[PDB]
Amino acid sequence: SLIYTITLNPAIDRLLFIRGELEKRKTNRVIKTEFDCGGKGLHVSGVLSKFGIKNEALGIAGSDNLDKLYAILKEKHINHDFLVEAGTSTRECFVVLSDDTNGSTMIPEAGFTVSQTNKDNLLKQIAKKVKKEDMVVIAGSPPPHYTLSDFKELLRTVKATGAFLGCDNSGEYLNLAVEMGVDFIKPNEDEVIAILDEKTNSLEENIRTLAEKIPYLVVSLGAKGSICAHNGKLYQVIPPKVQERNDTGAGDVFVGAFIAGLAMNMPITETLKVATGCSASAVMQQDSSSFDLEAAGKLKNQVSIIQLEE
Amino acid sequence: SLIYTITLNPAIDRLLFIRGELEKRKTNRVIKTEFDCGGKGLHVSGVLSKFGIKNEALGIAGSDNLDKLYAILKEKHINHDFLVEAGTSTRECFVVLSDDTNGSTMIPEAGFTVSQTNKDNLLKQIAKKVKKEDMVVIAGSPPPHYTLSDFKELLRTVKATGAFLGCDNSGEYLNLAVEMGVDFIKPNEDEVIAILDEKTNSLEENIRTLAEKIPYLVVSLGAKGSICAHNGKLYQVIPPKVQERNDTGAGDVFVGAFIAGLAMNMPITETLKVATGCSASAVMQQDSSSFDLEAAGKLKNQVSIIQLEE
Ligand SMILES: [K+]
Ligand SMILES: [K+]
Repeated sequence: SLIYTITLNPAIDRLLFIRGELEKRKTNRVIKTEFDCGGKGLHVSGVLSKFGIKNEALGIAGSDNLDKLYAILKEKHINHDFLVEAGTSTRECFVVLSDDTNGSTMIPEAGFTVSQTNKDNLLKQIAKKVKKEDMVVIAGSPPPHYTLSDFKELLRTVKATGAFLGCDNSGEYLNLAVEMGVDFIKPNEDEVIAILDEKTNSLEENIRTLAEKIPYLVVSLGAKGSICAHNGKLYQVIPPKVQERNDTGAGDVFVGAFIAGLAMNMPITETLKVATGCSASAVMQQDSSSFDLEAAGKLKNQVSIIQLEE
Repeated sequence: SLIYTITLNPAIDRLLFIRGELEKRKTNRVIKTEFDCGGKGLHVSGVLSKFGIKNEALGIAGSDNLDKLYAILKEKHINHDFLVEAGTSTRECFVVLSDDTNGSTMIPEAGFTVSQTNKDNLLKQIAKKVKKEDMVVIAGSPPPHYTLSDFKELLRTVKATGAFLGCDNSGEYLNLAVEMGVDFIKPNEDEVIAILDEKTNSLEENIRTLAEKIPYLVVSLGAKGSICAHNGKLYQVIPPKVQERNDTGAGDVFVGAFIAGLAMNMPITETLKVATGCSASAVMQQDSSSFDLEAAGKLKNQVSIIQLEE
């Protein structure tokens, strides 16, 4: 079986290293420039490849900087079968950070216009490639003019294959994934509340209710960890405390590692420890997408899981 | 006669338009991307061309994004005879601004390594092209590894032609231009004080002393205007008050317009009014390099000039 990621709006992440804080309305000299691939689906693929789990990245990239994107992907051991949009470039996201500080400032370009030809080609690729035994992870917002109905077509095309379908999305796109019955989502608490438009039940009751439509539900609670609902059970996941450097993109690492755990047929509790361990390792790294596999192994074994009753 | 500009470290300015303030440690979505040419010498050439004054831009650009740079230059009506560094790209400066706010945040890449071959080629171009009746304006810092001695060779090569030589530079590079006797510099007050390492005389006395080595000396006083020393006279230049949008690059506009005034054989006082008028117009524009020629004409005629006695 295989794992496919779908990155509707990939990016070349340009990391701009400066001295000290970013000062607005001032000149902030770049000490060094580094390049990474962006778009959540690509981060997920990078994580899976780090686990040695076979996967293929799908999405739509621009022809004009395609050589640059492919060289980065090769560097990150990401196998892909991207569709190419002629006469455009994959967007850049500018990531302003410092060796001297914590966190990063994200300045992303929006993305290009995907042709109906390529929208259709994506749907066809899914039909031709994806089997019932595979997993498909759609991660990241669509580019401008890739509409809600486009996204509906996409979800249903995956669903018709019988494959496991995970969605790491936000806003209206996340609302759709719930309505249409995907297998996995990773909303935060406010997203759970917004999806249900429910203001007076406990968060735990909201999660148990949302679990009636989502078989693998992980709710992020920021620093406090996660609550996962699976098979009528509810798990509180508490991460180890770590020296935090930058939590940007740690959510994508969690997704990659969680899917990895599932693909390795790990029990849900072990999968949650693996995902949380990798995510905690990522928070310790200054960049957006990376994590330390050996440190993640140790942090996995410092995660506590409590089953919540009733 | 001709005017040559020298941009040792040109840039493609990428203007990143966002909503509201730039928030560090947060995502700042780009609404639109615009492109401009950067490097002070190129700004100067753009201004001269806007005046209809024939000029040629010299410098060293990277081969890898040369088509992009040339298309921008064509768009800005900048004639050029750039040297090309193989296997590299002209640096980008990222300029974060908003329609909703004032000012801009500059995030410049440092520039590439110029080969000795191209350093030598620049010196040769100067020898072959530049005549006693021409003007040469060196504006902007050299790229990494273009040294103080490299810059000395550059200044002396220009001086040997007999041409008028203006330098818009900072730090050690500005110190050199004073020692070696250029015709024009535009230091700020602190730079004047640093050049002379003189802490106890009046600023006016510092300027009159520096004027013994610089025939066209303009000292910027920020919002208060300028003091210019020429031919044993001292002029206080007071700009009109304007609705300010972004003063970034207004100094380059002043230089272009000041040189323009000189090339049009305008009396010094008229030249100062023109330069200040154009600079005030530039402060009213949101971007880095532009100004309104018609508004600048009006603002020129609102500038007051007082001759300071003794
Ligand atoms: K990180
Ligand atoms: K401006």
